[PDB]
Amino acid sequence: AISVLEMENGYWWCRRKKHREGRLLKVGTRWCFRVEEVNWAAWE
Amino acid sequence: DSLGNTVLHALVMIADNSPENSALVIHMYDGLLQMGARLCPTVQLEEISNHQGLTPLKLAAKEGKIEIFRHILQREFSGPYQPLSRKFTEWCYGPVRVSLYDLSSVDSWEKNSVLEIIAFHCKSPNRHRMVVLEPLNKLLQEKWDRLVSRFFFNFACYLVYMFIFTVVAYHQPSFGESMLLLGHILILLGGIYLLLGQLWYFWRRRLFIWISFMDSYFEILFLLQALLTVLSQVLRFMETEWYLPLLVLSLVLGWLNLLYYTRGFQHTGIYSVMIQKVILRDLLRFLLVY
Amino acid sequence: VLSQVLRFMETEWYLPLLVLSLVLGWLNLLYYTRGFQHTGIYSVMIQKVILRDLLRFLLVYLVFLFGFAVALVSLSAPYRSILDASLELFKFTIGMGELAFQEQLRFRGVVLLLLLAYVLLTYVLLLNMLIALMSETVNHVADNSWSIWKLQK
Amino acid sequence: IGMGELAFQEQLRFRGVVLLLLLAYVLLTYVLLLNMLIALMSETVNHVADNSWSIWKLQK
Amino acid sequence: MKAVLNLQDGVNACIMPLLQIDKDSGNPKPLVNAQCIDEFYQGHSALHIAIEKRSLQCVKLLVENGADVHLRACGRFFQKHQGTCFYFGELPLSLAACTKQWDVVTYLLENPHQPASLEATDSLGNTVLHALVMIADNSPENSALVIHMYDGLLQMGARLCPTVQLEEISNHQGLTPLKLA
Repeated sequence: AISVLEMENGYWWCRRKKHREGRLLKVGTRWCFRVEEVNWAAWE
Repeated sequence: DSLGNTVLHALVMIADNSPENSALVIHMYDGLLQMGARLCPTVQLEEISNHQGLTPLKLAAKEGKIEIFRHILQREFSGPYQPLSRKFTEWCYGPVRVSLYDLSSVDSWEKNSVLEIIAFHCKSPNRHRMVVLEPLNKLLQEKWDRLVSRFFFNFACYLVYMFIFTVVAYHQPSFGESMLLLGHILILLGGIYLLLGQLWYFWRRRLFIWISFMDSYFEILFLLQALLTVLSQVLRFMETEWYLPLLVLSLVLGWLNLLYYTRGFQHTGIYSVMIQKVILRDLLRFLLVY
Repeated sequence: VLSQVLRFMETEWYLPLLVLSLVLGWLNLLYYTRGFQHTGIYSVMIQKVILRDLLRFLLVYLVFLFGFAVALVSLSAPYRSILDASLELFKFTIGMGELAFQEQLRFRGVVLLLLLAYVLLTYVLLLNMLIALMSETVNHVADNSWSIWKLQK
Repeated sequence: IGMGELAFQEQLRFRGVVLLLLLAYVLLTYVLLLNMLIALMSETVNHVADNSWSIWKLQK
Repeated sequence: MKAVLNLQDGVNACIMPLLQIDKDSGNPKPLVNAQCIDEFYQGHSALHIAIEKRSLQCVKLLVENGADVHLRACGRFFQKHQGTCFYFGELPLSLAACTKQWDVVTYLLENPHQPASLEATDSLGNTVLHALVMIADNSPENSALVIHMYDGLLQMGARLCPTVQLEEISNHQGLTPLKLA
């Protein structure tokens, strides 16, 4: 994670842009990140 | 509050990882949030700034409180209190439980995010326990799988630079002359580049973690190696007699620096922490002996 | 095979590869033994022993002493390819030492900083990546050793 | 021991008669030594319990 | 497709005007079955949607005068493009078996309107037993489900068609359920 943040910052000579994760999926009257979960033991 | 806190901040600070008071903390937090919604629904209680510019979530991340932090990170509710939630299940298919998490903890277009606070500004021993929660874990995996190419490209560039350094500095007299001159030019340029990059790194990361000693010694080693490299290279120009040994020190130090690019790239990472720990014992080691 | 067929040409380069083959062969002898009868448990250990123990050869000994070879090459023709300073290494780290003050040499550092950092760092690294081996071997033993031994059988 | 007889040897091919001794021999020796240490470690943390008292009584 | 997601099954009982007049009158294409060919919700049809919910009457009505049972769910020719990341076998019978629908699979196997072959293959080459194998996992909870459905399907296949060896059915990679497991 520390390395990922450091490279995400970018080089000194060039300033790299950013790439936001997720899209504005509104769930009501909001940036979100989806994940697919599988858990047999969760439900019984 | 005189310190800048509020009710939720105070609930965060007095919290602890013990389970006796965890039920108290989460129950009172949820109750206060619901009552605040009912009385004054026009105010964002979660988005209240401390005197250090922190929120209850950021404060919980910084102070090392994990149980309250996890609950705040995955808050669902039901009924009239739907908008006061951060985890929305779209549809359920037995075990298939596709869900959506909210991202107020993303570094991108958010200065002073939760990820930075966990990585840099956190001092707790639980900092490695807070990067396995589902939203942070999946976000980190998705972000790391994108930039492996840059990591390996930098690895290859460093490897070829070290090969050139070894070959050029090897055949020291103590059109071969042109080849050695060009090699020395390349080595001095690379040393200058490494010095400037490391200097920018330390200038940007001024506040450290505590003093930036137990976690960022590889950058110090890189700075030292390039510093001795440029020092010996510029001292050889004057034909001063100190250049010859120190130069190869740089060289040997470089072959230690190559261990950083490896040892942590894929299914190989659990080598480094022990090497970080072995330097701890030197506190009295040097003193008591000799 | 390459060394023997090169020896036919009466070239100075046949000797290394040949003897290299020899040492490699005495490594290959470890396969027939150590996994023949009630002895695969001792084989498996940490990562088939040798697979995890090779981190001393290709990390801190071969590619690392390449650096000290370059050093003693540049720590003054005999200095031609690699042959000049290999014997210097071989007689300096675990041999004798003779280096005094000469015309523009500064022996202070070659034998006072280089020879006094090499052995130190090597010992420090081998101790901690021995700590590693015991830490990984306190676990993993479990009972899976019997299963993996049966698998290789 | 590895000391003393390691100087310049007259008329030897110096490319493969010396890049195998410190490169492989000490590697193998320390590897075997640490393997035996690991074995002792294995029969040390486990298979120890408190049976040493019983074995001492058996010897007595 | 969008009229089944509701509950109480209070709409399917009155879809007869949609069924007749529209059908058998200049529609060589699928009658009402269609295929829903797109990226999101790739493939699928009315039968799969009906099997999705714990409903049997709608399944009966659909199969009485509707689509064939041998209709692939994902379909298409690109296996890397599917509407959902759950792999069940791409068949209504496979979907019913994988979801522990005893009554649904019982009705599907024997019904005098459109029998379903227990040996029907899949676009990838799998069958019902292969599908049970792939969706299986080492967790104890679903292991019992998979093993019991496997035994029940094997017994039903022996009772219905004892002249075919279900176990010795090769995949597209030349594998059997035992070899695949």
